[PDB]
Amino acid sequence: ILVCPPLRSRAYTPPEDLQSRLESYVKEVFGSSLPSNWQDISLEDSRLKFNLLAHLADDLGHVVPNSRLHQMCRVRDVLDFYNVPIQDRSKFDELSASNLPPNLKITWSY
Amino acid sequence: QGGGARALDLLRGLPRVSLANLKPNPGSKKPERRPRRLGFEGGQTPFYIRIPKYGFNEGHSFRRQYKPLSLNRLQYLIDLGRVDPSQPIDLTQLVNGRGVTIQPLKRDYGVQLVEEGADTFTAKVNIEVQLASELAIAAIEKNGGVVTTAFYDPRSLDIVCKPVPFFLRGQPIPKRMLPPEELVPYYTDAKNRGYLADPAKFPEARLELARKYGYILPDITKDELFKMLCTRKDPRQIFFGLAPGWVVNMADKKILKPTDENLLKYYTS
Amino acid sequence: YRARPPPRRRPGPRWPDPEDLLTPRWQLGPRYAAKQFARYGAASGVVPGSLWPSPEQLRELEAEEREWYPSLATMQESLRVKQLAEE
Amino acid sequence: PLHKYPVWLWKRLQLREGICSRLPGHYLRSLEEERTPTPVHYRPHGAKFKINPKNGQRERVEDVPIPIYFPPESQRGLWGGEGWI
Amino acid sequence: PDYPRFVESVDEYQFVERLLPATRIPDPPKHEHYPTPSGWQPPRDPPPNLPYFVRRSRMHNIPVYKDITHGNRQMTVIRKVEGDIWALQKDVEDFLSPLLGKTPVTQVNEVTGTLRIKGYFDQELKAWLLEKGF
Amino acid sequence: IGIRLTLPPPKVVDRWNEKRAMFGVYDNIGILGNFEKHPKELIRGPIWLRGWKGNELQRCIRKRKMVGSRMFADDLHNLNKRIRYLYKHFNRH
Amino acid sequence: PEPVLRKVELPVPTHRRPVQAWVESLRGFEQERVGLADLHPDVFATAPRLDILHQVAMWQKNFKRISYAKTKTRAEVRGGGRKPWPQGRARHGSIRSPLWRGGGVAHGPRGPTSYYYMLPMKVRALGLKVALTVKLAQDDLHIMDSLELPTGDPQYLTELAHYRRWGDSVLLVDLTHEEMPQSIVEATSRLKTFNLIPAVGLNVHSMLKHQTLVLTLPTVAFLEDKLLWQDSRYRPLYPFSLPYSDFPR
Ligand SMILES: [Mg+2]
Ligand SMILES: [Mg+2]
Ligand SMILES: [Mg+2]
Repeated sequence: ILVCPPLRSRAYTPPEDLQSRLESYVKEVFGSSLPSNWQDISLEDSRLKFNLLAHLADDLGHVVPNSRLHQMCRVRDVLDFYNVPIQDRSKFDELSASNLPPNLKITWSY
Repeated sequence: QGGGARALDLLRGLPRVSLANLKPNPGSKKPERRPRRLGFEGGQTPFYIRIPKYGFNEGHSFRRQYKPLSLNRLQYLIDLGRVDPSQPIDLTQLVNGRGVTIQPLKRDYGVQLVEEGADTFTAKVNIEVQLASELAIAAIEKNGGVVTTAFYDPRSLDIVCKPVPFFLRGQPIPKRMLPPEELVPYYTDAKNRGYLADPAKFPEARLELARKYGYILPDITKDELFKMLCTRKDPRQIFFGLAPGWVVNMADKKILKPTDENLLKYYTS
Repeated sequence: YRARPPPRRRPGPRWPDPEDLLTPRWQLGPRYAAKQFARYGAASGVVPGSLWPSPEQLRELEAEEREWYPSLATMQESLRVKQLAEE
Repeated sequence: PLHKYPVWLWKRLQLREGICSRLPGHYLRSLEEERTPTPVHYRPHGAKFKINPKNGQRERVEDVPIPIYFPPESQRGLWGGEGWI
Repeated sequence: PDYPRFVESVDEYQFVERLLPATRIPDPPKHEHYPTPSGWQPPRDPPPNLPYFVRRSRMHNIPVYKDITHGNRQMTVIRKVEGDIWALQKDVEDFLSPLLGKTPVTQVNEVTGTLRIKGYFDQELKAWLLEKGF
Repeated sequence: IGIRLTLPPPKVVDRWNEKRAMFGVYDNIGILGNFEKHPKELIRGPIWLRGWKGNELQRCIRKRKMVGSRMFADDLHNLNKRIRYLYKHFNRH
Repeated sequence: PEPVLRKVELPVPTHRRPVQAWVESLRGFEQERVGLADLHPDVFATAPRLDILHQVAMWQKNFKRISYAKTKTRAEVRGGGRKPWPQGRARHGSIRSPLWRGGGVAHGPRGPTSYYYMLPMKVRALGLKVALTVKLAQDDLHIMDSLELPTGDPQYLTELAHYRRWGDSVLLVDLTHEEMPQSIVEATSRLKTFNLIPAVGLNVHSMLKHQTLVLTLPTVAFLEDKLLWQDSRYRPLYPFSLPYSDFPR
C-alpha cells in the first residue's frame, strides 16, 4: 500500500548561507561559464529554469508557486523570493504570540 | 508599466474568488421601482390623418437596392489581404472577405461600385459588380484592371453570396435568369461594361473614358495577368467553373453532373 | 462524481418513420431527402438520380420559364418597339 | 395536461383499431383520399400566378372553394354537384 | 423508379473550395512601401518600450473610436490599453492640450483598460498612436 | 397568534449532491465543442419554452400555436380566453 | 526522468510573455515539479474581470431556468359565473373575485415562465479566460501531465489533495470523456467534492464552485485553442456548425 507522508509545515526562514547555496546551484545548472554577474543570468530557458527551481525546492523545501513562476525572470528574482520568510502559525497563535497586555484574554472556541 | 500584472498581483492577497463574493458592475443594474389610443387627440382630426396622402413609399418593397462598395473600401480590403486581386473578384469573394453584407430578403440586388476613393485607388483588379459609376470604372481601368457589370436575380444573388448554405440544400445549381426588360438596356451597353454587351464596342468605350479623364489606356493584353483579367462567367453561370445543373456533394467532395439529354438541354438553355 | 457523457448531435441521417402519424410531414417529402444527401452524401442512402427533376417536373419547369422569363431577343425586340412608339 | 396526438388526428387513429383496420385496404384508401370537387358555384383562377393591376407585380393566386351545404334530400337525387349556398 | 443518369467528377471540386469562407481573419500581406494606398501600417517590431501598450483590433486597426450619446456628447474612446493606463492619460493630455487650448476632460476605466476623452480626436489620436509604434 | 411557537425542522442542504456538483457543466458545449450543439439545446422543459422567452401574452400565443391542438378542451378554452384578455390588456384597450 | 516542458503552441503577442505553472503528477504523493509548462498569457493572464465573471455566472444560473409556478385567475377558478344574488346583484360581480376567499389570484405567477437569454459568444468565451486566469493568480490551478492514478481507491486521491493543500473541493478536467483513465474515474465516482469532467464541460460556475482546478496538459492546449479562436475570428456569415474553409481545424 501507499502511505501518505505527513503534512508539511509551510513555515520558511531564509538560510544565512542562501546566496552561497544559490551560487553553487547556479554553477551546476548553468555551468561555470559566466561567474561574473551570476545573479543577472536570465531564466528564459525553461529547462534551466526547471532545474534551478526544482533543486531549490528539493533542498530548501520551499517552492515558487505557480502565480510567481513568471516573475522569476532572472536569478536575482529567485534570490529575492527565497529571502522572504513564511509563517505557518494560526491566527490564534499569532494573536497569543504577540505580547498581550494583562487585561486582554483571547479564547479560541474552534 | 504594470497595470494588468498589478491587478493579478493584488488578486494573490485577496480571498479566493467564489460564488459568495460576486457582484454586478456598478451602474449595470437599475433598481426596480415598486408602487409600495396613441394618435388620438381627443376629438379633432389627428395630425397624422389630416396630412394628405402622397406616394413617398409607394412600391418601396419592389424597388431595387444596391449596397455601395467604394474604391476606398475595396483598396482597404486588398491592403489587408481580405480580397485577393490576383483572382477574379465577385460577390462571393467580397462577401467571404466580409467586405460587404448583402441582404437579398431586403431587396438587395448586389453591390454598386462607387467612385469614393478613386484618387488613391492603386490596385489592379478584375471585379464583377452589378452597378458601377463612370468615375469608378475609370479608376479601375486606369490601373490596368477590368470591371464588368453583371445581373443576379434574387434567387441567384442569395446563392452566390452564401454558397455553402445552398450546397447543403441538395439542389442542382440553377441557371441565373436574365435581367428584366427595364435593366436589359443597362447590361447590354458597353458604356456600363455590361456583361451582355458587345465585346467589340468595349475598346471604343474604354478609350473614351481614358480621353475624358486624362490617362493613358494601358494595354492589358501585354500584362502577365491578362488571362485572369479577361476571366468571366457565362451569363447563366452563378459560379466560376461550375455549370448549371451540377449537384455539389460536400460530404464526399464530389460533383454530380447529369447526363440526361433533356436535363442537359434545359440547363444549357 | 463523474460528469455524464457530453451531449452530442446524433450521428448520420435521421429517417423518420413514414407510417407514424406524429412524424412531421416536412420530413417525409423529397426536399428532406435532398438535404440528407447534401449533409451526409453517400452515407445518406438517397439515390443521387432523384436530386434532379423528373420528366414531369421538368416539363412544368420549362412551361413556367417561357411564360414569365422571355428570351433576350424577345426583350430587346420589345424594347425597340416601345422606344419607337415613345419617340 | 396534453393529449399524445392532436385531437384532429383522432379520427385517423380510429381507422387503425378494431373493425375499421380490418376493412379492405382499397376501401380505406377511398376514405383517406381528399380530392377537390369540380368548381360549380365559383369561377376558378386560370393560372397559378397573376399580375397585380394595382402594383404590376406577379403574385401567387389560390382557388378557395365556396362552402356548399347539401341537404339530406340531395342524397336521394342527383344534383350534379350543386347544393345550397 | 427510372432516374436521370449522372457522373461523379472529383476534379471540378476545386472550384467549390474557392467558395468556402474562412473563420479566421487573414494576416495582412507584407508590403514593400508603408503606409499602404489605403493608409494602413503594421505595428512596429519590436514593440515600443513604454509603460502602456495599445493592442490592435482583430482587423489590425488602431482601437480609437468615436462615440456619442444624447445626440450631442461627442467623445473619443481608446480601447485595448495595457499597462499603466494613467501614463497614457497624461500623454494624451499633453498631446491634446495644445490643440484644445485647455486640459482635455477624460475618464480612465482601469478595469476595462479604456480611456474616454470628451470631443472628437479619433483622427489625431490614431496618427499620434501610430507614430509611437502601436 | 400567527407565529409558530416552535422552531421549524432544521434545514439541511447537501451542497455537494450530484445535481449541484455538476451544475453548469456543458453550458459551453458550443464554444468548446466546435458549435456542434447550441447551449439552448441543453434546456429541458415545455416544448414551447425551449430556448425562447416572452411576456405572458407571447407565451400564451406561442403555446396555443405549438400545442394548442393537443390541449384539453377546457384548458384550450381558458387559453383562448386568456389571450383575448391579455391582448386588450397589453394593447391598452 | 525527463522534465516535461510544454511550450505555447499558438502565437503569443510580441508585447507579452507566457505565464508559467508547475507540471505535476498524480502517480505519487510527492510527484510535484515533474515539469514546467508555459501558458498563453491571453488565456491565463487576462485582466481579472470579476464583473464579467458575475455576468457569466448569472447567465449560467438563469438561462436554462424554467419556472413552473402557476396560479388561477378569476376567470379560471371553478364556478363564479353568476352575479351573487344577496341584496342589486352587481354589488359583487362574482364569488371568485380576488377579494373573495377562494377567488382567483389577481397578479400571481403565470407559468411556465422561461428565463432564456444568451450572452454574446465572445463574452462567454472571455468569462472562461477570466476564470482560468483568476485560478492561476490565486494559486488554485494545478497542471497535470495526466490524471492516471496508482490505484482506484478514493482515499488515495483524498489524501493526495490534503498533502498538497489543494482544498475541500477539486474540479478535475480531462481532455475527453472516452479516454478518461479508469483509475481516476473510479476514484472520483465515489467522491462528492472531487468531480471529474471533460474539457468540453468546463464552465465558470463549476470553476467557482470548486476551490481547486486541475487541468491536464492536453486540456491546456485544447482550452487555449478554443478560447483564442474567438479573438482572431471573423464575424459569422452563418452558424459555425456549417462548413468553413478553416473550421474545424
Ligand atoms: Mg456609442
Ligand atoms: Mg367564468
Ligand atoms: Mg384558489
